[PDB]
Amino acid sequence: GAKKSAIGQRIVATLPYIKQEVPIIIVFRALGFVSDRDILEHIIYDFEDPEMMEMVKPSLDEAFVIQEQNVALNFIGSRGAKPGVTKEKRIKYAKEVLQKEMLPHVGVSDFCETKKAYFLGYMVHRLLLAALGRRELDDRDHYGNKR
Amino acid sequence: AKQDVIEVIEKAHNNELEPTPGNTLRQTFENQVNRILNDARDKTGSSAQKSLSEYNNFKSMVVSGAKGSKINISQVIAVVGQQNVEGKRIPFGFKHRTLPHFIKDDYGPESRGFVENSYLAGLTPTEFFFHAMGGREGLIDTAVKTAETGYIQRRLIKSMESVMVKYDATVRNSINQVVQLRYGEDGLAGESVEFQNLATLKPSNKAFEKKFRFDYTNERALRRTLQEDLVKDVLSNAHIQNELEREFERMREDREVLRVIFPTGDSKVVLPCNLLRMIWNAQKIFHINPRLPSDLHPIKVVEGVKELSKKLVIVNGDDPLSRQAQENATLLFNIHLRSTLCSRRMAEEFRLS
Amino acid sequence: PGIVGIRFCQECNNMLYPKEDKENRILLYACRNCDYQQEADNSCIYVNKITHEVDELTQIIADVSQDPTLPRTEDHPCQKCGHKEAVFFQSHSARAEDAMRLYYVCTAPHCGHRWTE
Amino acid sequence: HTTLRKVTANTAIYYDPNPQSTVVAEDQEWVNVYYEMPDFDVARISPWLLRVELDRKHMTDRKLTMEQIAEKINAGFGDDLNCIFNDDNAEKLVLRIRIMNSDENKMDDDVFLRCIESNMLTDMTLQGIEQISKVYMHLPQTDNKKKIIITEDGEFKALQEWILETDGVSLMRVLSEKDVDPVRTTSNDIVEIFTVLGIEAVRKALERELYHVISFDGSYVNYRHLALLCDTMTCRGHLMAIT
Amino acid sequence: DDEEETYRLWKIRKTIMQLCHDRGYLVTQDELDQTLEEFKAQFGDKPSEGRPRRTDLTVLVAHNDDPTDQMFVFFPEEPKVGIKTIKVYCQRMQEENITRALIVVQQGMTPSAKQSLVDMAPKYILEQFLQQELLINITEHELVPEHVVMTKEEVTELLARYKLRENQLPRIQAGDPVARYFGIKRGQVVKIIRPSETAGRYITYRLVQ
Amino acid sequence: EVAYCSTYTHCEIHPSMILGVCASIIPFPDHNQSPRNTYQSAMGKQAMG
Amino acid sequence: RDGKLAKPRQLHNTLWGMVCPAETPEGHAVGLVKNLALMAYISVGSQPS
Ligand SMILES: [Zn+2]
Ligand SMILES: [Zn+2]
Repeated sequence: GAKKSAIGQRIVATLPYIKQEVPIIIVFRALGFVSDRDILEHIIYDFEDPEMMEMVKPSLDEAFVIQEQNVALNFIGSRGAKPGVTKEKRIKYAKEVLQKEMLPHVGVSDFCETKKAYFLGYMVHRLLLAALGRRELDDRDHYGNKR
Repeated sequence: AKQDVIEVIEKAHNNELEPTPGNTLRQTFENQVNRILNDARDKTGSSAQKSLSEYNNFKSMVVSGAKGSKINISQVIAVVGQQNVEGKRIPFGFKHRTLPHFIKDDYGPESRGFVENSYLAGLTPTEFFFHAMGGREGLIDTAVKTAETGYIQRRLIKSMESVMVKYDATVRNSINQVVQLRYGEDGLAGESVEFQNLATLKPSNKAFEKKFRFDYTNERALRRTLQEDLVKDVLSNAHIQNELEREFERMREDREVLRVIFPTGDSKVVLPCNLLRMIWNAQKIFHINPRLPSDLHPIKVVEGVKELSKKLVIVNGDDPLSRQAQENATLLFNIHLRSTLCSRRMAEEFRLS
Repeated sequence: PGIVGIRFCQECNNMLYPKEDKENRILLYACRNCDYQQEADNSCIYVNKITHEVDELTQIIADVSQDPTLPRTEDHPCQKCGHKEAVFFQSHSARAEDAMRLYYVCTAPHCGHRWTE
Repeated sequence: HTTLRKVTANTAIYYDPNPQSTVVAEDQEWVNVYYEMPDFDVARISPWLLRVELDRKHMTDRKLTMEQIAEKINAGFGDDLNCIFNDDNAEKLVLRIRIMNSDENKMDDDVFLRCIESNMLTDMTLQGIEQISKVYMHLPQTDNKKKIIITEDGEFKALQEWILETDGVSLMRVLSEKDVDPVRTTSNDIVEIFTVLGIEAVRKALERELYHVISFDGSYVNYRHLALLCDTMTCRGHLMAIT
Repeated sequence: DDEEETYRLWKIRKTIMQLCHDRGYLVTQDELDQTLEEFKAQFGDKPSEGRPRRTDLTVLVAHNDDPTDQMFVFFPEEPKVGIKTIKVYCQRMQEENITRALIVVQQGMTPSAKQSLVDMAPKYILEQFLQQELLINITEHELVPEHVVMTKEEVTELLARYKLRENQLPRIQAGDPVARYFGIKRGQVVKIIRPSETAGRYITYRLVQ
Repeated sequence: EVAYCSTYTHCEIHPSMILGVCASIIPFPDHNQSPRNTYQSAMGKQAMG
Repeated sequence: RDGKLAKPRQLHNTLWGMVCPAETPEGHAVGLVKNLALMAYISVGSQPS
């Protein structure tokens, strides 16, 4: 297509208790990082490597239209299990999603929005290494992955 | 062998290994190491099969095909050889090494699963594990394939179940729709046929005219292979000589048809009756002496096959549509039956009375 | 040519975007959320290496010299300090095209020199 | 099938205010050579430059000419695109590209110029036939693939001749091309034999495939039973799956 | 280039002259075998800015039994054809009194034209051939057995010998590349003569439905 | 004298402890074709005793 | 058990010493059920306080 060809590869997260996919940079702004320098500071630990930089760039242009935290939570809450009648019912709903059902092993309570920021940026960081090919795809049967 | 694998491995570290066209450098390396190791286990196998005494019992069960194969003797005495998983040499389950014992990026024969011990001397610990990895692939296949081969066996039957050879001998499915005009296109049940050679196909043009021609010019060779009454009979009659040139014309016409039907000159065909055996059976029952001159008239060989070929009826009819459809059904059999019963072969090779 | 790289605005710290000055014909970078503009020094924008001949000596970490599971030879001495131990390994990289080339990492503390033969 | 990405070394988009600027060091030589007598620039020259590199290995491997690529790019996209190239003398083989001259006479440019690249690298189709991934060349040692001729002596003489074997199939165009043998060319895929050569060719090409999987093991199943299965399938007039 | 497009116009013309010969239309032995240079002499090399324009390549061949029947092979110059273009051709068939004719399309027919061909069954029949489907004669492939279209006299005598209804034969659909080749219409029966490795020859009959 | 590895960081107690309970009853299991230690694992659980 | 995919069934290098290579059921359950090696000790867990 005309758009698919120009953009390149876009990254998306599929969250628990959300009907369909959500773009990634929307998920970092939902966690309280407004600027793209802070968002890309959690995902890419060294800015002198442009190869990663070019990988993320098309995922900023898809999230370019929502620049604000409370706009972003509303972007998520629209897709929840049921759409909230009132807006602030959705923002209250999406924030309860990021607090509890989002990566609960990091933390469940309040200021964990920072603790969830690095590690969630680390999923997005390690998904790049397998896209660039600097690491091996994990093995489904490797018996160290089993409990 | 394990020293020739270290050179191929050392050549690839320094990049000196040049890829075979159509092959990744990983594909050309995984091939050259398999070309060496196969020759190893193919050599040590044949070096073990030379050593077996005439009294060996393995050699007794292998030579008569009763049980076991020549490759089971190799693995007992000599080497078990490379162990494969999914058609490839043992993979890397850990990061860049096969088992905790080996060093990362060891492509040598031992690290990647070549077992250099024979079941008799016993496998070393790791070779025991890799040998177990190559055997699991055998157990799994046998569990998986049976359920697929049984779901296909059921589909082939339900689709064909009602096709049957009707009394017209036309094969027709359950609706009366025609699958075939005659069964198998020759109209012959498959249990009574055998393999045979055509023998008119695939000699040279110069030798063909030597074997089937029946030269009557010699007057000497004929005294040799034929009784005194008959050679004086064959030389005199211009008509008899005319009929024998006609028969050889029909062998060339058939030799041109065979080369159309059988390109690549494969002469092995499946036909209803064995001619070389029955000509061979009628030598023994009647006590024919092939050193002696035969009494069999060379015409009554010709007039007897023509009168035979009319009595072999696949398709019954007087119509010009029925005649043409028999000449096709019996085509390749009458061609074969005029090769072996030829008037010359009866005079020379067989000497039938 | 260069593999280029990102630039960030100095106010809202967003991604600057390249754009063309039509009057002066000079490449500019402009954040889209403010009026901040900056002149392009590099003059290249989008660069893509398809043949992607890649230098692994940049990715290799000097800490690799502490792994027991890697082989080492005293055949190849260190190029810098002339140390005999060198712990060598292959690409260890997916999408490496075809490379069995060994990369060498010098042992002994803090040298970390990394060469290829 | 050779896409332009097969022969491409690297790609970069540059901003040139005027061509004689040549922000790159080397291009300035032959850039001026073409602009000593510049043609079809009458409208204006778009500033946005697309400069691609071509590996001489893959270029000489497929016997490709810079003039040939220049034609296909200019022909594929038309006059909306201008293309300029080196002589072989250049050790670094370069192909310059710019937006339409008369376009100066939405989509922006650098965006629209990157949209051209990602369309070219995949879609150019320099050579060959799309859907044909690879083609292997070898001399067959099996008497089935060996051309076998009746000599002047009537003997069978098996000849060795090079044959190609493709990964992926489009049968109708492969047959049509010159020097390719119309008669003996064949694919294993049935449906593309059905749609091209008819239902009779499927009746035969199916019993040639079934006879290959059954007799590959060395096993032997009579020809009568192969020919009935291929008769039941194709006697309805079209391919009848067993399903 | 124009050497390829001159070579393509050499196959298409040659392969069609084999259709007309195999359907029983009178075709001179010289027109069947043409060396490219002899073809390049008659129709002159490069089509583009050249004497062959893709028109005047038209072929008029008369049937062997009836000199009146004939047929045309039309080459449209357009990449795609449309009802306004065919209506030009059909107006020409009306002009010269024939019925049957062929059309060799470069790329494809507009979906509105395909039905327009069917729109006239009795008066005029027309057949769509893509420019590729004629680039090679499929009759000469090894997989395809010899096909022979059968007269009505022979189909009656056939179905009486085996005592078959018409619908108990195997079928070959009218959309089959070897049905188009021989210009076969629903209800005709074809005779497949193919060599076999058991019988040595075999004759299959396909109905066309 | 030819150093495969000088770094060994752990030694295994015995190599034959890689085998389970039902495959530990087989004498000389390394001398058998590999499916034959798997079948005994199946028939060692069915033995009357 | 139904699935014909052979990747979960095959014996994997990570099973050295912690799972018996030979012992395994047959039939549809091949390789999906696995005995434990002798020395192998599954860890009961703890708190990372
Ligand atoms: Zn800004
Ligand atoms: Zn050093």
